[PDB]
Amino acid sequence: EAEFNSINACLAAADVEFHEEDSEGWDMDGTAFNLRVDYDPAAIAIPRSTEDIAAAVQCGLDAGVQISAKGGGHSYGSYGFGGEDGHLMLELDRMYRVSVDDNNVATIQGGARLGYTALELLDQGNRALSHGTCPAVGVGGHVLGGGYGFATHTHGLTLDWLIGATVVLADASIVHVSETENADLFWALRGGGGGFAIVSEFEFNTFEAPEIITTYQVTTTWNRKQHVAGLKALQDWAQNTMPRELSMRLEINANALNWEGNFFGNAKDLKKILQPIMKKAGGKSTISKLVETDWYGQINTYLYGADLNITYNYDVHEYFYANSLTAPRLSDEAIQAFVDYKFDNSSVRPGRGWWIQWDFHGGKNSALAAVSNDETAYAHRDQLWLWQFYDSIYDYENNTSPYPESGFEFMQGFVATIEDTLPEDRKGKYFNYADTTLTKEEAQKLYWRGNLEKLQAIKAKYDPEDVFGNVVSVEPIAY
Ligand SMILES: *Cc1cc2c(nc3c(=O)[nH]c(=O)nc-3n2C[C@H](O)[C@H](O)[C@H](O)COP(=O)(O)OP(=O)(O)OC[C@H]2O[C@@H](n3cnc4c(N)ncnc43)[C@H](O)[C@@H]2O)c(*)c1C
Ligand SMILES: O=C1N[C@H](CO)[C@@H](O[C@@H]2O[C@H](CO)[C@@H](O)[C@H](O)[C@H]2O)[C@H](O)[C@H]1O
Ligand SMILES: *[C@@H]1O[C@H](CO)[C@@H](O)[C@H](O)[C@H]1NC(C)=O
Ligand SMILES: *[C@@H]1O[C@H](CO)[C@@H](O)[C@H](O)[C@H]1NC(C)=O
Ligand SMILES: [Zn+2]
Ligand SMILES: [Zn+2]
Ligand SMILES: [Zn+2]
Ligand SMILES: [Zn+2]
Repeated sequence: EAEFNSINACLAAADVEFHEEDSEGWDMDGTAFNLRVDYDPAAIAIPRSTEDIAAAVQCGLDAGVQISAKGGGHSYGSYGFGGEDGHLMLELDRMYRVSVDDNNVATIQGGARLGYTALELLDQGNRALSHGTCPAVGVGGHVLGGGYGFATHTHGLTLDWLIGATVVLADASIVHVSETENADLFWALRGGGGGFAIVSEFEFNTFEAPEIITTYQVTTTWNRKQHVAGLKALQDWAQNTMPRELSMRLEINANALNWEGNFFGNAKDLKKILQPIMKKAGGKSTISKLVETDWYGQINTYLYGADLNITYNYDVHEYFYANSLTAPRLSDEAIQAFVDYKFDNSSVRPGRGWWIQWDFHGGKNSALAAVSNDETAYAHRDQLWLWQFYDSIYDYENNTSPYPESGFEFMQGFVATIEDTLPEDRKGKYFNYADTTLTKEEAQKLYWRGNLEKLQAIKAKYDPEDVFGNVVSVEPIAY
């Protein structure tokens, strides 16, 4: 029944399942992954079809509230909730069908997650897609922001494999999009973030699961000076040497700096590639992981304790503050400042912890960079580096200090070490690694840089009344 909620009444009338605010379902779906930014929705609809989504949207329109689609709910700013209280939430994780046709084209429902998807792709023709490491991530938010992982240097972003989708617009209409149909909306869905439309189904091209993948890890024992020289070497290497079939990211925390990634080939060939750079980077390191496995194998190497096959029964949480950054080749000042920050400004109380992922994002041999900033809404094709900053409170149930009041300064200063040295137009951030301290105006310019204005015009055309907007999303502004 729809006691005390006019939206639930509307959904009920349209035969659309919902969660009453007094139910356990509300507890599960209504609580964000990042408890530091949990929000209270106006209602939660649970669509099972494209029609249910449109019906849910109409009800949102009737109520005069904004509507937020939630895929896997892994957004760092809880944008599946709209990034604030009061939105109608459309929990889509009950819509996770994955079907691969004879052309190796995969149809994936808007609420499917990476783990489940990867399993289906493997089971249905031994296919694969380029995506992140977390099995819980929703395919939806992932592809709308890009989709970065250990296959990006070789196969680009998750969105570079998107060829079409079935979506529901702000006015509840249902349309099809592709490079030849509503091409402007399609462009926007490929990197534009949330708020353009609600995707009921995605259409992906796929590549055959590689017969062999060699995962690896290099452990360094570098001091301050060695960190600087190492990164400089790694940088020249990333731009002029690093092979297409090799991905890499640096795991960085208070006491370590490790290189890790996947290689689409054999261990012997990989060792021949790693040795020269390890030497160029000044030695003081060794290979701590080197194993040949298969697609399924590489996937299960980066789960970090997470269940692999996740659908609609998900109740995992964390309490943290994240940040990100994209940038071109760095000068000695940036690298030197970054290192000094780790060595002199990264002390945290017990119960608190941090890490940074230094991603070999662009470069000459990166497939990601083989696509121009004009080809999709993704606007960082010209950036060599991508970073993720993660500040977390492990014992949040007992103590969250310095949060919610403060704490942001730590990672913000960390980002600043590199960002402050860049020309305004080159400063950027990755929407999938959202920084919640940004204003809608700051966020738009950083997440979409050069493509912002075009995205705003497209947004103006497809959602002029910003029905699907969240707190930092592209706004409806016509040229
Ligand atoms: C928690 C978590 C996040 C991760 C992880 N690993 C990642 C990785 O290896 N690479 C990445 O590139 N990103 C990783 N992320 C970061 C982000 O969590 C993801 O990239 C996605 O943004 C998360 O997607 P999802 O879980 O679906 O997020 P929601 O918060 O539900 O919504 C995000 C956002 O976009 C909209 N949206 C989602 N789904 C749809 C559909 N079907 N249609 C329209 N819009 C959709 C939301 O409304 C919102 O704006 C690893 C971990 C553990
Ligand atoms: O984008 C990402 N995001 C997630 C976080 O949302 C990262 O996970 C973390 O990766 C860390 C190691 O880099 C682990 O120690 C930690 O437990 C684990 O949760 C993951 O490695 C990375 O791919
Ligand atoms: C994943 O879960 C779904 C539904 O619970 C199930 O149908 C599927 O077989 C599972 N995948 C596995 C474990 O192969
Ligand atoms: C970092 O620490 C140094 C001393 O170790 C201090 O001088 C500096 O102000 C700190 N930087 C910031 C802005 O936190
Ligand atoms: Zn009731
Ligand atoms: Zn409420
Ligand atoms: Zn090669
Ligand atoms: Zn300077």
